[PDB]
Amino acid sequence: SQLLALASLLGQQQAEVQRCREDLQKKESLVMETIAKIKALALEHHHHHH
Amino acid sequence: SQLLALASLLGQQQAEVQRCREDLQKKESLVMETIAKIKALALEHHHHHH
Amino acid sequence: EFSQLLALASLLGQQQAEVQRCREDLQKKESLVMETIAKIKALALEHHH
Amino acid sequence: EFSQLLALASLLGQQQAEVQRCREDLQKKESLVMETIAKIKALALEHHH
Repeated sequence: SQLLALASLLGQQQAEVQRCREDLQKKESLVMETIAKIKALALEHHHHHH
Repeated sequence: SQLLALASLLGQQQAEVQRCREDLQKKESLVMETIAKIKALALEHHHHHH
Repeated sequence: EFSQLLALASLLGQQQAEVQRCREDLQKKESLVMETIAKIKALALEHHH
Repeated sequence: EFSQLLALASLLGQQQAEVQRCREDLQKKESLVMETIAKIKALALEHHH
């Protein structure tokens, strides 16, 4: 039936969405670690002088 | 110093980003569960007849 | 009878619309972060070169 | 000397640009999912009403 083809395609397309989402969340975590590094560095330059 | 104010603002703004991201990921998981329910239902209607 | 599937498809549209709304909120909040980052970078460039 | 901070700020721009590129990819792949969902819903509406 056409339902079988669409359900198979939906499962494959949803699997591609999850693969893309997991790759995106990893790159988002990399951005967060970089931002936290900039914040800690700015706090170092502040408390070092003052 | 101005570095202290910007670092404090950055930490607060980054905290708001993480709160929004965690809320978004929960709503994304709800979409995934609904899609998986539609796929399983379409497979039921297929194998029930055929 | 596909009433349960149609009810889930109707709910999916509401859920997806909320996801896109939250994604717009995340973009605006991330832009504010990058605005503060640019202020920190401009301060760093002044006292370094 | 803010060389380490400036180097991290330069890396952040590359990382953020990749995040936005991946978000565009996710939107296109999600739209394909919703296209198949609409085909399933149209099939369901035909055999239900």
